[PDB]
Amino acid sequence: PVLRSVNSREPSQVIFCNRSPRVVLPVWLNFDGEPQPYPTLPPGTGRRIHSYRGHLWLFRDAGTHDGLLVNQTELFVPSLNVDGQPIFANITLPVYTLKERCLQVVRSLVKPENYRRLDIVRSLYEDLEDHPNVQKDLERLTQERIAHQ
Amino acid sequence: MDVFLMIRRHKTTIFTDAKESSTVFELKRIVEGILKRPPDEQRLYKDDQLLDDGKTLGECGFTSQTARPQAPATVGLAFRADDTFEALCIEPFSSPPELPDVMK
Amino acid sequence: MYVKLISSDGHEFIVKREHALTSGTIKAMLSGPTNEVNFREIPSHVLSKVCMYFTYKVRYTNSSTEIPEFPIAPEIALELLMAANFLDC
Amino acid sequence: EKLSPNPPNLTKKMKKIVDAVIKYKDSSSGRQLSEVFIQLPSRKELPEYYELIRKPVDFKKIKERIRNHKYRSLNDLEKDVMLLCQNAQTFNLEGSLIYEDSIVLQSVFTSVRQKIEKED
Ligand SMILES: Cc1ncsc1-c1ccc([C@H](C)NC(=O)[C@@H]2C[C@@H](O)CN2C(=O)[C@@H](c2cc(O[C@@H](C)CN3CC[C@@H](N4CCN5c6cc(-c7ccccc7O)nnc6NC[C@H]5C4)C3)no2)C(C)C)cc1
Ligand SMILES: [Cl-]
Repeated sequence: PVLRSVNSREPSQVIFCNRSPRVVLPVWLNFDGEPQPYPTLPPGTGRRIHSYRGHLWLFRDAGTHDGLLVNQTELFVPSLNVDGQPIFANITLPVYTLKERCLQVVRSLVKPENYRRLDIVRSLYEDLEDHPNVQKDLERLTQERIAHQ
Repeated sequence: MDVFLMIRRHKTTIFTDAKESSTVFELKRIVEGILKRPPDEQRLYKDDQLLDDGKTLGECGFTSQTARPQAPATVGLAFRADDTFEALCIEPFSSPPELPDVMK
Repeated sequence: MYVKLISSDGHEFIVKREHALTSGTIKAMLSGPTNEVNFREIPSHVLSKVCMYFTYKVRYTNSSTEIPEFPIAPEIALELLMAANFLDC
Repeated sequence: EKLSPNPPNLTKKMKKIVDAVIKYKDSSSGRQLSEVFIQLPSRKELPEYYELIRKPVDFKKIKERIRNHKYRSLNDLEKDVMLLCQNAQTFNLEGSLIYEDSIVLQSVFTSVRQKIEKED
């Protein structure tokens, strides 16, 4: 099972608009489903970029690869532009769970080597070491999108 | 324009939102439904300033930008016991421990 | 309708039932083990932040509004994690 | 450019083999596997290809070499076809669609060459 860009050959102009407080990494899923990193967007920035109909994008925190949303969902697929308007890709923070947000902050303050020196239940060591990761999310998203044909 | 508040008396803290258009009196009514003390037995404060019943929260200096869900604005609450109101008292939250070694 | 969450240091936090039911743990504590819950191991500097998280969650879930970062001071981050793990939220 | 003509049956076998290889379709999806290999991308489009692959070749070039009698045997042809597939395998990752297509095309060439040599 593979989530991947379609080689439509049909240009599509997109605005990547960063409406999050994070440095945003655009991630392009190539024709074999392999994630490819694109130049980053500082918070409060947008860029007009050239893509293709049926190409697949996701967006992460450039530093941690924490998940971000695009037009309120995890995946962005440009369609055909109408009347010379680019498609807007609005990149926003999810509402993280409190636990995930706490894991982000602790991960930001503590080296992976030192996770196990923290005074917490063992199951939280495992939660810390389960780092946000694009490949692991693609496996989940691939399963989710079966139903979306 | 919603403002997000903590109404605080002693060791009591109420989390609620109100409209910037809503009044101090309407807030006392919210407090009355929760803590079973009528508005005439309450004083509400923004910092050290006693708030007037007829004032909107907007006019008291609460704004959506300074009263956020993740960072609510504090309203102090003092009750009338018998003849007179207590001195406004808000007990502080506990202190966090020293940053552990691995977090510095 | 409001529920009361009480810290280990005896601070009483009154929040909307709806906000508190953000936690599956609190949902269960309310349905057996009044409209009040004691946390013997969650101090007021942690539980106040949990209540603020409930407010934030309910406000920004399914909202088009730009979502701000939920802020956590380094000094509370370990205890807040332990509370979030227990409360499952 | 154009070398002295091969005997007609040799040329006919070379054309029948490369034709069958080009036409070959995935049995289940019906996708013609050769499509990407017909013409090399531009130096412009894929400059890394030319820095990484010393002797580029595509099916359009292979047909040109049949027509112009650059191959003097099925072995000469086979070497160019295996070089095309080996180049695809050098440039692309094991498990990529183009890598795996090139593996299948090697074994299609071999199978077709055997079927066509047998044919008297
Ligand atoms: C500034 C900024 N800030 C924040 S973000 C950002 C930004 C945003 C965008 C860009 C730039 C301008 N835009 C992009 O990068 C966009 C984005 C996303 O949509 C992908 N994409 C692209 O451009 C890909 C792309 C190109 C393409 O064109 C097809 C019509 C056709 N191509 C498909 C893949 C090729 N294949 C050609 C044979 N090739 C092989 C051939 C052989 C071979 C052949 C014959 C014989 C023997 C052989 O071995 N072998 N191997 C091959 N391997 C690969 C294959 C590739 C043709 N469609 O999408 C680009 C990146 C690929 C910039 C900044
Ligand atoms: Cl990546």
